[PDB]
Formats: sequence, structure tokens, C-alpha cells
Amino acid sequence: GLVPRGSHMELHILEHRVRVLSVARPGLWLYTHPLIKLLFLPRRSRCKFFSLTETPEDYTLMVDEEGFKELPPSEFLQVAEATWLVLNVSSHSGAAVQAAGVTKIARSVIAPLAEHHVSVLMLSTYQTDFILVREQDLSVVIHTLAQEFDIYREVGGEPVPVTRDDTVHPIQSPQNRFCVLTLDPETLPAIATTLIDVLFYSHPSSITFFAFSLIEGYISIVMDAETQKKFPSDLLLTSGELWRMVRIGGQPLGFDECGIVAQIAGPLAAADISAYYISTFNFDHALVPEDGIGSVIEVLQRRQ
Amino acid sequence: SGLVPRGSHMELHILEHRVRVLSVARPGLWLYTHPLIKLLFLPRRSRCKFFSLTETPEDYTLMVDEEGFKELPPSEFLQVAEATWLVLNVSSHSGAAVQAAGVTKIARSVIAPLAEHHVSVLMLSTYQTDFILVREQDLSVVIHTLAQEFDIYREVGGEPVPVTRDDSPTVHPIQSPQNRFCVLTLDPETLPAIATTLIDVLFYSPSSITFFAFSLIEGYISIVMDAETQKKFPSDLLLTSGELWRMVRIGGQPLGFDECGIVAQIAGPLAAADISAYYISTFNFDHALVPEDGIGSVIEVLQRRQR
Ligand SMILES: NC(=[NH2+])NCCC[C@H](N)C(=O)O
Ligand SMILES: [Mg+2]
Repeated sequence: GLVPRGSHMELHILEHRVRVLSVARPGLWLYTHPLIKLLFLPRRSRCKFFSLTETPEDYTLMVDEEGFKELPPSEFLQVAEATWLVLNVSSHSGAAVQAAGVTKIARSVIAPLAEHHVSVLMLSTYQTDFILVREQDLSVVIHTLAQEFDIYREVGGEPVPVTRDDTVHPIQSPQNRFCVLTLDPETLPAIATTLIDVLFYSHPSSITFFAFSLIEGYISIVMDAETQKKFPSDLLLTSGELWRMVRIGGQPLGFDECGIVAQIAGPLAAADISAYYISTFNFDHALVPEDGIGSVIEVLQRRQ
Repeated sequence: SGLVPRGSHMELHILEHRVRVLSVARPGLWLYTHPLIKLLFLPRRSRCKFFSLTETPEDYTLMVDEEGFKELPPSEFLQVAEATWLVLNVSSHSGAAVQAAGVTKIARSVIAPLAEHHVSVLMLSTYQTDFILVREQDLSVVIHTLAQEFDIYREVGGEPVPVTRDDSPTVHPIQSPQNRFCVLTLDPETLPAIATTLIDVLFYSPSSITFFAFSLIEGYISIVMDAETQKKFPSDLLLTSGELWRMVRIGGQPLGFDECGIVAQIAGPLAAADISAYYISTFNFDHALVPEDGIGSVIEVLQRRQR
């Protein structure tokens, strides 16, 4: 709520240079060796950005350049053309804002990027909301957001100020209840065998969705409450806040079309609903608090 | 030392497993991480009941039953021995398991006679028991050879069934690396705790040798690892000890699968000297593990002679 008059939030362009990939489910097995390394043995990779998400269609992978080098090319692997940069928002301090804050940046970030034809990919995590943009759009990004945000670019691990350089998609709601969880990285070994089983060895009203990310040492997991029961239940949160999913799109969305996240986040913000938002290679996914799910579906139906 | 009835016979069990013997080149191991993780750690997901992986300087040798073999994609990196192998195990009269590290205790009764009849063997000693692999087509010669001293049973749907009248060259060089080896087991329910360090050791990268063995056969785990590799683990690897083992590597060039008498010319002299041994055959070479303090005596005994 209350803030000083002259004050501006901060937009951080992080160091990461990210490739976005799809691995066909039948080929996943081929990538077990490099993925296990990136998940469980980061003492052996220079990777600092790793996102893996299971959908019905594929496994989408978002990996920094160092992580990308570990992946052998194959006909099972589709690679998005562009290299992507990672945006994050924080308060004037450089202090993290609440998670599930995608709707809080609908008007200030998401709609203005779409208005300037800047395609985004979202990656909400337990800790924060990341927005990925292609390299090519960076100058338009700065143009778009310098008015309201103090923009900082990560150069040698430090935040540095920049100056000049530096249509309506169908929705589904499956019935799964989702948890958004974290875990101490020191606890990863104890969970490793059941995590490997879930990710690598697993065969309309329900959807298969499982998200695991390790970003700068921070672990984020989204899983089915049913899938949670497979683990010791020594995964962390503050709660049982369970979440319901809305999946966005009819056919595969590209990396070119703008305004998708804007259609979802704008109406949801106008209704004061929180959301995590996760983009995969083909589709978008919003996670809204379970008790507000009918109201979400209502609000989204109102867009023309 | 014990006593038994004069007219009693130890039992020879031909187990249910049908085994394939494979070599994976070190540069291609990564391709096999998915099915091997499954066979090691998620045995519920496969019908495999016999799995053995040993790392050497040359390769990774895999011994697996037909059901595990199914899970392994062909590639340039994978060599398969032609034959299907059957698995023999000795027990006492009345079906009881025999002490481990007992290759020398069967040198005279099993090993020498099989070599005398040109039955080529592969040895797999584990923490639990000594397995002797023979090719399927030799089975009737095996029976002829061992029927005299042993009551022979074929395992059929997990039950031992008595067998009736056949029923359903060169002296090799030796080197002992300086490595000290332990033979370990694990409670299967504690594999998860160890999974990432074990994965890291297997899948992620002369006076000493690289040798590591892991087997999971009928729910039982067996591991052989270097004393220094042991330091990378939480120290609930179970043994009876500080009795470490020294390795004698046997052969000067790859030994293949046809030559008989190799295990015999090693286990024979050691039985005469009353020194105990584990014995493990890999795709290229044979390996005896002997008590560390007896190594000089072993080398002595072995240089005296004229798989
Ligand atoms: N492959 C995708 N997930 N595409 C949709 C992502 C969001 C879209 N680029 C936008 O700017 O609104
Ligand atoms: Mg004879």
C-alpha cells in the first residue's frame, strides 16, 4: 500500500542468457544424463538458470547458455530461434516483492510490452515472477519501462543503471489442485530418487503438469497435491493454499504473438486476483487461488 | 570348521536367470543413464532380477537378465557377447547359503572340473554369494560333470526342481594395483539416501586402477569400491571389519569368452595355500580379490605355476 511520492520500483535485467527448448516425451530418456547433472550436481556445471516443465505435449526446458552446451542435438529437441533475457521487478530497495504478483504488473509491465509488440515468456516461481524477452527487443523494453521503473542491468553480478543503449485465446480449467513449493538445496539428495522417478519414468478434466526450477540456487516446484503424496511431505511453504490452473491457447502459441499474457493478467488484476503464470513451449498457464477459480473463469469469459 | 554327513551332498542350483553379458565404452555410458538408473534404483519399474555393473579402465561391463537387456538401446557403444548365460550357485545339503568369498572352496569341486571339460565360465562373486555363469549350451556337460558330487536342481517358478538324466592352454600374467578394496552391502531401503553420490560416481567422470562394482541380484545389493571412493559416502556401507582386499588383475590382453582354465589356474593355487578370494570376471579381464596382508604370498603362489 503506502509509498513515498517520488518513488519508483526497480526493473532488473539479469545476467542470464536463456534458450527455450521442447523435448518430445519419447526422447526424454536421452537427456537424462545432462538433466540429472543440472538438477542434482550443479558443482559440475556452470549453469545458473534451469527450468524444466512437464506438460501433456512435451517437456519444456529453459536453460542458460552454459546449461544449453550440455544438451546433445537430436530430432527430439526443438530450440526456439532467439536468445532470451530475464527481467525481474523489485521495490526501490532492491527488495523482493510478493510472489504470485503477475497481476500487480499487468498495467505497469505486461500491457505496455504487448502494446509495443514485445513478445514475452513468463516464468513464475515460488520466489518471484520472471519475464523473459528476446535480446532483439531489449531497447524497446527500456523505452517502454524507463518512465515508471528504475531499470538496472546486471553487469559483472552488479546492478547498473541503463540510459539509451546500456486474437482471443480459448481457456481450459482442469480439476487438479496445485501446490507451489520450495526446498532447501541441501535436502535435494534425500528426495532425488522420487524426483527422478516422477520426472523421467512416468508413462481435459485433469492435466499432467509438473514444474521444477533451480535459479541462482533457489528451488521452486509446482506439483499436483496427488503427486505431493509421493514425497516425504518435507517440502516447504507457508500455509494449505492450493491453486487451480487455467491453460491458455487452442493450438501451439508461437514466440511471436503478443497480448496473450495481457488478456489474462489485465482482467484478473481488474478483479483483484493473484496469479502465478508459467509459459511452456506451446501453451500458457495461470495458477489462481483455488477458492477464487469460478470468479477467474467468469472474468476471463468477459474479454470479447 | 564344521561337520556334515558323509553321504550328504552339497546342492548345485541352476537359477532362473537368463543372462546377457555386455560392454559399454566409457564415452557412451551417458546414453545408458536412463535404463541403468531404472535397474539400479527403481527396480519395481522393471521385471529384471539380475543386474551387475562393473567399471574398469577399459569399459563398463554389464551382466543383466533378458528383461533388463530389453531396456537397453543398441548403439555403436554397446558390445554384446553372443551367448545366453545361465547362473549356477552352490548351497549346502538342506538348501542353505554358504559363506561368501568362497571361490577357492569350490576350486576343486566345481571350477577345475568345468575347465577340465572345456566349459568356459564367467565368475561373479558378490557380498552374499559366489555366482558361476556358464553358456546355455554347455548345461548338459555341466550336469554330467557335477552330478557326482552335487544334488542338482533347476529353479522353475522360484522352486528348486531336481534335474533328471539331463533336464530342464596358456599361463596368464598378473598385476596387483596398489588400491585397497572393500566388499560392501546395503539395506535396499537405504539406497535413496546414497543415490546422488552413487550416480555421481558411476555416471560423471599401473600402480592403481579404476575398479567399481555394483550388483542387485534378487533384491540383494553388492558393492566393491576403492577405500578412497568409500570416503565419498555416509559410512553405512555394511561389512565385517579393518580387513581390506587387494586386487590381482588376470590377463595381458582381452581374454574373450572361450578359453577355459583361467579361473582354475588362479583359484587352484590359492586353495592349496588356503587363502580366501572373491573373483569377478569382466568383459576383457578377470579379477581376484585377496586379503590385503596376504598379497605377497598370493603373488608368490601364483608365480610358481608352470574363463
Ligand atoms: N509459447 C508460448 N507460451 N507463447 C505465449 C507466451 C506469451 C506471448 N509471447 C505474449 O507476449 O503474450
Ligand atoms: Mg568327465
